[PDB]
Amino acid sequence: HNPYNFVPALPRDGITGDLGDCAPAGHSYYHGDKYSGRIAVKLTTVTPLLIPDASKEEINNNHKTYPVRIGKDGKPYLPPTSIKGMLRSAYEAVTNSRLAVFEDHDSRLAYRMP
Amino acid sequence: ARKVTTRWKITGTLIAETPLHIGGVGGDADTDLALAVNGAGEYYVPGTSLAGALRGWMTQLLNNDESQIKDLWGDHLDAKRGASFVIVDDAVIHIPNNADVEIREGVGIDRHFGTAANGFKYSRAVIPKGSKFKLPLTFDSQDDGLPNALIQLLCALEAGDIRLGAAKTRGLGRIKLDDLKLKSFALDKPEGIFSALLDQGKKLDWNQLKANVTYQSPPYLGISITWNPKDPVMVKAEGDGLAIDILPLVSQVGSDVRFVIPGSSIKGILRTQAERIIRTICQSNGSEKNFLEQLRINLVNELFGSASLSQKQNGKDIDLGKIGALAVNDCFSSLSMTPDQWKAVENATEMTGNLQPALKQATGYPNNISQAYKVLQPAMHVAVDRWTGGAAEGMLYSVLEPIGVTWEPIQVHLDIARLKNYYHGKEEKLKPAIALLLLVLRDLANKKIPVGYGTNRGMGTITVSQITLNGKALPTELEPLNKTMTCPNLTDLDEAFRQDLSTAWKEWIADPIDLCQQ
Amino acid sequence: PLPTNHPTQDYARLIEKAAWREAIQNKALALASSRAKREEILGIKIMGKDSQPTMTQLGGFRSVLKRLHSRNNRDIVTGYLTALEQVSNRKEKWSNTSQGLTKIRNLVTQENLIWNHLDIDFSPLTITQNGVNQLKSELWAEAVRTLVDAIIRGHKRDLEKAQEN
Amino acid sequence: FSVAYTLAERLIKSAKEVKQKVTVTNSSPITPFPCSAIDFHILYDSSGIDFDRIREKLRPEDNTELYNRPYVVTAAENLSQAQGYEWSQAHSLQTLADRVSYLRSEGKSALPSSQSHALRTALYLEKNEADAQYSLISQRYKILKNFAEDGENKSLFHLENGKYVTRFLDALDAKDFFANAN
Ligand SMILES: [Mg+2]
Ligand SMILES: [Mg+2]
Repeated sequence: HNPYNFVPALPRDGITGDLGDCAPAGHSYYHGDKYSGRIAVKLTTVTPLLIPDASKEEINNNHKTYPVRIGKDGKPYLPPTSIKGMLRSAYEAVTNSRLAVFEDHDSRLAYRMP
Repeated sequence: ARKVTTRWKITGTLIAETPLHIGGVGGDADTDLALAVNGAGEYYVPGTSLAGALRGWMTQLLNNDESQIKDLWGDHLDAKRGASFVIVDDAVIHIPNNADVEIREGVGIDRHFGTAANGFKYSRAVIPKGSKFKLPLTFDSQDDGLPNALIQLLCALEAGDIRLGAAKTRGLGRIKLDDLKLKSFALDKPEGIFSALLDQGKKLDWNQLKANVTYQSPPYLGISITWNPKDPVMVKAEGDGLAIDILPLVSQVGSDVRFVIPGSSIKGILRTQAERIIRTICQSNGSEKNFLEQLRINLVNELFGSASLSQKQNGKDIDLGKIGALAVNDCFSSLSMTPDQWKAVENATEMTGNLQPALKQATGYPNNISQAYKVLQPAMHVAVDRWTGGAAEGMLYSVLEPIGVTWEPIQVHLDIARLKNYYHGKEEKLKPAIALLLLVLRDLANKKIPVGYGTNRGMGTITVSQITLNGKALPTELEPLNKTMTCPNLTDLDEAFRQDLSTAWKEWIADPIDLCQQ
Repeated sequence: PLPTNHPTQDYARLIEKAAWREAIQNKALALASSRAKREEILGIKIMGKDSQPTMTQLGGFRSVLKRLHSRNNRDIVTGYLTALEQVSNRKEKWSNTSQGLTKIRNLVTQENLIWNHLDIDFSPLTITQNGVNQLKSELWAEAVRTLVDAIIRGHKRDLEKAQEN
Repeated sequence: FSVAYTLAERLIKSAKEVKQKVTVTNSSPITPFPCSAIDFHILYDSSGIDFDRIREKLRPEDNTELYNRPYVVTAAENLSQAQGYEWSQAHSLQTLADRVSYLRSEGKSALPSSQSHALRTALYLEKNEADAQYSLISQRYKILKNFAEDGENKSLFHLENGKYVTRFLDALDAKDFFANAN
């Protein structure tokens, strides 16, 4: 198997309800009908996890070596941003939202004749 | 002339205990709000501005009694009184060595979207903490001795109970007096009139007057929150850096720079949660209101204050504005760096190169980067394009995360006298405002109020270890507040007291009137 | 003019700086008011609803120019421009401007250029002998900051008009 | 009073200048056409009271005067057949009284005082700088189309007898001196 595949972004024209585009609930007060609060989550690794610290990287003959990023208490510091982007893209997929990051992609790509 | 039994020259050093701002006419191309400068362009405290701060405090001391205040500060109306007996000169501000005027950025955050409101971006020049200026008072006594209210004033200055200039509730303006000196000239007599002309006066021991009075501090509730960052806490600097795009804000504090969370920022997060609680209880939506109307809701108008706004509300013309009874100080890091040591961080250009020496310097581990990066740690981030993976073209950025900077306890000062004046004296009416404040502090200790930049993006969550409540002269039914709390859920406050506050609070929830409406 | 040795020469110098500062501020307001001049001075322009460059790109430059307190800080501003000019995606943000990056490089590095754009007759504003050359060297960085500040403000509030059509 | 009345004697002479600018067509020797006009002050001073100092101190630049103040109260219908009709319309009190209503109009001010005083300050500058400040504002406050005088919605000044003149400062001055029991 090629190590990547794609989940289809179905077009969303004429979608309605909470899966559709809608005015955001906002931050001014807690809405009587909508849920708020704290979720506690456990994350356990299955294959090894890379958390490379680009601040401590070392360069020899233009090759870069990365250590693991560690926190002030010396344990591996898994950034919340890395978890957030994991969840965000996984959330966009199963919810089928808009894609958050599309670069311009406005040039015609090129190929070669056989 | 005006008969004078004795002229007292009362002088010493005033020090800025937090950054000052006395405003000029305003605007200066460098900042929106610009410091007052004298005719030589030197920064100064106008004697009008200082004289009014002193007269103001005496008026709060003498319970807004006019009769005695006019006998010191003079009057225009009464046929007997006229010119002021206290004279206050202009005083030039001497900023510390190498230090310079700082610019503080400000933003207003839309209460609905949680993002900066349109047009609500501003910046303020401030005199750094530890700047000095001369106390320049003269008093022309027509009676013998020295007025006790004028002695209480000088005791209040030495206690640092007077605030001067703008943004007094949002970090700025505290001053404290040092080196008080009193020179008496007995201008009523030949030996005294020549002393004024030649001999430079008669010394008085301040400690001898300071012994004949008890300093009556007004009602207040001091709140000290002891906390540490659970995720890196910072306020972002004013603009992007070289090796690091996002750098923490720092301020001069005498010889050293320290990381700072402005009181503006801590006030703003507290206000936001206070409003959300009130609007939640009432289910009052915030979305259709513009930002100046979003801010304006009950109890918070008294605690955090409201903008001046004249209204012909009932043919009668009234001002809606009132100052915040709640004031917040700037919170500085325990860690400190020499000013050039941080200038080495601001001007690093290679994250793996010359930045590494600079952070080893500033973190205090000049030979041990693996300890240096347990204090300030550079982080890299990418935006990952959703079709291709990899990274979106251009979307690479880095943060200097103060993962391990330790922070001093936050000081919140609640002016119980100012609320009690808003409620026309009725201490029953304090309990909803005190109840709200304790609910805000309950959330702060439960990680419900993150602080600073990037709160949704891996920063800003604080652990609160201890809240110390230390009020002075509190009314007897609020006297149970004087406590040190370590349970986040306030269970260290007496249940009878928490149950009393809950009752007055619930009775306000059942009818959320404008509580200062007499 | 006052003789150079004159005792009040220090006091006259306070008055001149005040008259110069207000002249520079007033002239900077007028020059920002016209879109041809903002384009002459910084290369910035409006094209339909679009701004060249984006207001964010002007804001980024402006934040650096805040550090230009003295001519010896011009290293700071020229350092920003070279790092910008070295990154291809960022340099091209300023394409479709009228030479904007060179015009900024010039305004910061050519000490005569700010005074030619302001084009103020300072003769009615000075009373000290050798006052003109001294005050020009002193107020240079402030004039650059004032003119750039004015131009970007005037740009944005005309951009709002083209936007709101 | 004796000082304040001496002003009213000088203000009447200015109001009475209509007796030369609006005239019965082809009359000879030229006779004033019947036109009724006001001039008013609002002192805000403790001593000085010289009409000439008063009016030149708000004529800040040789091309510019900040007052349109000899105001015609006669209805535009009656004047339409005199010479100087277009002059009388530029000076019609209804222009001032209208502009005052816009300033007074509103749950909040249509043009904020905060912004009226920004314009007020700039009017004391050169017209180029005065127009510059208006152009910073003119689209943020749609009411400002009514205060324009250029026919372009880009200046508070209109040309008059080679001078530049404005009603904006008369409207700010007189704003609270247009009250009526009716
Ligand atoms: Mg401003
Ligand atoms: Mg870089």
